[PDB]
Amino acid sequence: AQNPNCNIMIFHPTKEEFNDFDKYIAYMESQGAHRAGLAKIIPPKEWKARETYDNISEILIATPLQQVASGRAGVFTQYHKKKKAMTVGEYRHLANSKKYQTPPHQNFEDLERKYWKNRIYNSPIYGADISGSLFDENTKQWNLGHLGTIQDLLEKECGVVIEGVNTPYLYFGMWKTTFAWHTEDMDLYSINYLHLGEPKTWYVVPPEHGQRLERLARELFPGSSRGCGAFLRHKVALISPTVLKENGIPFNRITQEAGEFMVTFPYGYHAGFNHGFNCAEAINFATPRWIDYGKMASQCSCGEARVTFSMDAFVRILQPERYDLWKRGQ
Ligand SMILES: O=c1[nH]c(Oc2cn[nH]c2)nc2cnccc12
Ligand SMILES: [Co+2]
Ligand SMILES: [Zn+2]
Repeated sequence: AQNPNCNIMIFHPTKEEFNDFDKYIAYMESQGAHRAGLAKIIPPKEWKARETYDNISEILIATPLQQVASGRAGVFTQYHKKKKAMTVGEYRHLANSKKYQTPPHQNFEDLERKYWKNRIYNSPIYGADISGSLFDENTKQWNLGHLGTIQDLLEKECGVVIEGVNTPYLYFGMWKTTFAWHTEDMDLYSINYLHLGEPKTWYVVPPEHGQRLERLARELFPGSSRGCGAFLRHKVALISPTVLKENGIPFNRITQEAGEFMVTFPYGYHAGFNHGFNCAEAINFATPRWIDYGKMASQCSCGEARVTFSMDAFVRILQPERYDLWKRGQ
């Protein structure tokens, strides 16, 4: 078995190897990358997503989200308070203001310490989940807007044609903006490219140990757990590395910098935070190996979790037994 300790692996494809996306994902998994739940891919030195990021200030963040925390420093939930629309230019200026700017710090490790000590006492604003792409249409390799769709993958593997499309999303971040512990919808893969700005720190639990995290979450968020059997789908719960370590939960951490890809693998729980103003792009994707994860993925039926148009068909085909009750919630 490759990568038995489930370490986060870092890959350095040549431009040649970077020319077939599906093939390279398969290669990474042949080396055991998926066992970590997360991998980093550093693109070839001659590759670029686009020429410059000089013309992005007019992108609109229609619904910026203020992330308000409740709980203890190492164990908290966050809710999203909707704010008035602003452009990326306006958002960037806000992120860089005295109220929201990254504080002085010695290194990544010091900043991480400051995050977990101080996160709950501030409410940063996140420009998350914006439909769109910053890849140049002429960028041919690893263009997140030109990937094969999950619908076409499902059709290729299971012989069923389904409705739906899947497109990329943009994430404009600032210091302390946070993504809560979760797996992807239907336990899909995700691929995330950090286009510009300050880093993004990730935490991840190996897929083979996901149920250990769930068990701890039920204990740490007893109210949320009773309300919904798959409450992490709400994407609201944070647990610090210190608390994970205290409770024996296997996990790993890594910091993503501008110009780098991160891939999350099926049923790899992850969470993290942004160091300062940045912009990332992400999309879900599937491979043949995902299919069996899709069939087993837990669903929120309490109504809280966000439901996309495309999800209907994946539940309908892969989880016909769940389909009725899942549809009632949504
Ligand atoms: O970088 C990420 N940002 C992000 O934004 C959020 C949307 N809702 N709450 C946070 N979500 C992510 C989810 N999985 C991986 C990376 C991210
Ligand atoms: Co994710
Ligand atoms: Zn729920």
